[PDB]
This record gives sequence, C-alpha cells and structure tokens, in this order.
Amino acid sequence: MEKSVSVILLAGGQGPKQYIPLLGQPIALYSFFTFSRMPEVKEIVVVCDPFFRDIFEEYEESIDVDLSFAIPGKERQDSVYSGLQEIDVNSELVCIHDSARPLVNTEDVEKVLKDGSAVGAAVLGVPAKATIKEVNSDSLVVKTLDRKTLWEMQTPQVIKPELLKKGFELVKSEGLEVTDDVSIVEYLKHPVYVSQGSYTNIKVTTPDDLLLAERILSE
Amino acid sequence: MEKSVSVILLAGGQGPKQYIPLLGQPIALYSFFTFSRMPEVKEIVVVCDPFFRDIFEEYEESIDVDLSFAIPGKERQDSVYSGLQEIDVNSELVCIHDSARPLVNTEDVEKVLKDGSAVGAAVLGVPAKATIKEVNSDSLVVKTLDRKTLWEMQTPQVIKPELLKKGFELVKSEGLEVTDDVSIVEYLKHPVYVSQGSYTNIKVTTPDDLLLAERILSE
Ligand SMILES: O=c1c(Cc2ccccc2)c(Cl)nc2[nH]cnn12
Ligand SMILES: O=c1c(Cc2ccccc2)c(Cl)nc2[nH]cnn12
Ligand SMILES: [Cu+2]
Ligand SMILES: [Cu+2]
Ligand code: NA
Ligand code: NA
Repeated sequence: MEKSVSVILLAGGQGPKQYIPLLGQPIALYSFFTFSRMPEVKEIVVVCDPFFRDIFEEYEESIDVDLSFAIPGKERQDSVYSGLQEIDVNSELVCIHDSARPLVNTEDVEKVLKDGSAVGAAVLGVPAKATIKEVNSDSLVVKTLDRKTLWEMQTPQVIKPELLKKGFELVKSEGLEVTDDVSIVEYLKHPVYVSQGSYTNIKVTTPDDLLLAERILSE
Repeated sequence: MEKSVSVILLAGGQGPKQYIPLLGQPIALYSFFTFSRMPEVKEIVVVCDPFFRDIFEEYEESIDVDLSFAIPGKERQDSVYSGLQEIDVNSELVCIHDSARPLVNTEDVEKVLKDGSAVGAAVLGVPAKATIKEVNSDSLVVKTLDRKTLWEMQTPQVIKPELLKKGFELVKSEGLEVTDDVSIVEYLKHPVYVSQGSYTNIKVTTPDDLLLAERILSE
C-alpha cells in the first residue's frame, strides 16, 4: 500500500559516526534516501539533535515523503518513543531504522515491510556465523543438544503502531527492563517475524566500519 | 606448569587467508609465535596441507617448542582430531587455535590455559554486542524474558586430552551431529568455562579483515 508506512530514522547517537561521509554523503542520508524513494513510505520522522536537522531538511522538497523531526531521548528506546509520537495518526505501519545502517537494500526493506504488515512485527536478520552461546553466572556454557539457530538482528524493525504503543505501555506500567533491541516486543505475546536480510547491512560503529561500508558501496 | 601444553594450530582451510601477510608475516605465524614463546607450551602441532609446512619449519630451530605436523581433515573437527593424534602422550592440556586469529594476546592465552587446567575445558569468548535471537522453524523470534547473556566464542579452546577423546568417541559411537565449534563438548556432562577475551581477537575471514587486523597490529 502506497504511503502507508512511517519511518522512524534513528540518528540521535553521539561521538558522530552517522554523519560521517561515505563517498561524500553523510551516512544517515543513505538509508534516508532509500526509504524516501519507496512508494510505500509516506513520511520519515528523523530523530536527531537539532544541530543536524539541516542535513535532512536540505532535501525536503526533493524527496517524495513528508519529513518530520523528533528529539532524541536518553536510550535508543526513548528515541523510538519520541519518533513514535510524531508519526501520522493513521499510518498502518512504523519502520524503525538505525541511521548507522546505510547499506540496507530496497529489496530487503520491501521484505521486512511485507512481513511486518502480515505478522504485525518483523525485523531484518541474518544467521549468526560465529559460535554463540549463553553463559551462566558461573561463566559456564549453557549447553544445548537441540538445534538453536541464532540470528543477528538488524534494522529495519517494522511494527503496527498500536502494538508498539502496547509494548511501551506495558514496559512503563510494570517497570520492565529493556536490555536489547527487541526487549519491548519480547514482553508481548504477539509474534515477531525475522525477515532474512543481507550480511552487507552492517552498522557503522567503528572507524573500521567506515571503510568496510565505503568498500561495499563500491559494488 | 612449564611445557605442559600442546597446541593444535589449525591451518588447513582453503581459499588461503591464513597465509596472507600482515606487516609482511603470514597470518598463521602470528599466533604460532605467541604460543612458541610461552613457557607453558611444549609443542605445536600444525595442521596444514604439506604445501605450507615450510612456512613453519623455517622457524623450527628458533622456537622454544617442538614442532609437529598433521594432515587436515574434511571439516574443522576432523582437523582437530588429526592434530590430536600427534600430541605428546603425557601433555596435560591441549590448546586448539584457529590460525586465522592472529591477534590473540599472550595474556588471554594465559587466562584460557589456566581456566582450562582448572575446569578441564575452557574457551575464550567475548560478550556479543548485537541483538541475537533464536528463531524457530516458522521464522519467529523465540522469546525470552529472562537474562540470556550471549557470548561469541573465539579460540583458543583448551581441554584435557582425555576429555576431548571422550567427546570424539561419543560423537562417533552415537553418530552425533557437529554443527558449531563447541558441539563435541556440548554432548558431554563436563563443564566448559568461558574465559573473557578481547574483541581484538578477530578471525580473518574476509578481505575486510586483513586491513582490520593490520590496523590493530599498528597499536
Ligand atoms: O521491541 C522493540 C522495538 C520494536 C520492534 C522489535 C522487533 C520487531 C519490530 C519492532 C524497537 Cl523498534 N526498539 C526496541 N528497543 C527495545 N525493544 N524494542
Ligand atoms: O567441542 C569441540 C572442541 C573442544 C573444546 C570446546 C570448548 C572448549 C574447549 C574445547 C573443539 Cl576444539 N572443536 C570442536 N568442534 C566441534 N566441537 N568442538
Ligand atoms: Cu563493526
Ligand atoms: Cu570479519
Ligand atoms: Na547541500
Ligand atoms: Na624465511
């Protein structure tokens, strides 16, 4: 559905890597433009410090979405909630994206949007390549014989706004801890789909990442 | 205990990245030399294709360990087993290392050796930074409310040889699947300690990794 999705673009982190260029363009703008071109996307709520607004506002008349801003909160989830208060009163779906993932492919965004529409909550993920284990408080491996297949979550995270709101309300009403980027939905009974993305959708955290990102962009 | 540990250096993978230089020295030699200098280490069994033996044999008279070779097997575990058949009949401990991890620090090797001696089985690991979840066959997140803290396993993997042998025998006698780098020990009831290592102990898999490795070596 055209113009049914609101994007919350998380660009509130502080050194900032998401404004450093790749091929002359600030990292945040890559995903921003990917989303703007998609007919599905009605609006982009950028969550960023006022200082960086111009980075995005420069393109406002050139992009085929509405542009809005929200103020960052203290933790990532707070930034999500801030963006959430700015989305359209009738968008059917919210698409949360870390601006430090510039390389997300349109085709993968399309996938997670569809899955999110279908299921109600979906996140892009890839199978974890390393050997990963739970470790207990005595620093021992928690052993599994069964087939635990672990996936690394990326973004977008796509969710029906009502469902997200229900999660934030539960976490507030019960004072629940939020310890990774899917904790809010984990407290709900509603299913979360994992849409298979691409290993190229890396998050730029380190200086190493800047050249890797630039090197993928080479294509 | 001086000269109590046998190292199995896994260098049988095939493009090969573990022989590509960092600062002019083949990646495999970095960990090789780290181990050779440690008084604990009696011997290094290198598991590598005969073609590359000279890479290591060149240094034989210069290193304070015995050097032995084993032939790679088909899968990593087979390479482990091949090396295992070459270690000293009385070493108290075997230290399995991926040669593609050149940056392992002496101090972290010392830690996992101690832990392995104490517990019987230990592996170097670091806390996973990404959000990682189990995903079921319907591509849904397997939700946890509890505090699952996930760690990424590195090498060394340090184990009493008898315990390793018992694992390989069990996996053979029962035809058990080996699907990640701790599966053999997971079938045993004996505990596996996770020694906290360093995020710098990366595995060189990609071309990206070669520059990251080189860039860490800069120090
Ligand atoms: O559950 C969420 C979600 C919502 C979500 C999760 C997975 C799939 C779709 C939406 C978001 Cl966007 N951010 C955080 N931080 C902590 N938990 N959390
Ligand atoms: O359990 C092992 C071990 C032994 C081990 C695991 C963890 C700690 C110490 C030794 C090794 Cl070296 N390699 C593999 N491949 C598959 N399983 N597996
Ligand atoms: Cu990175
Ligand atoms: Cu890598
Ligand atoms: Na401009
Ligand atoms: Na030489």
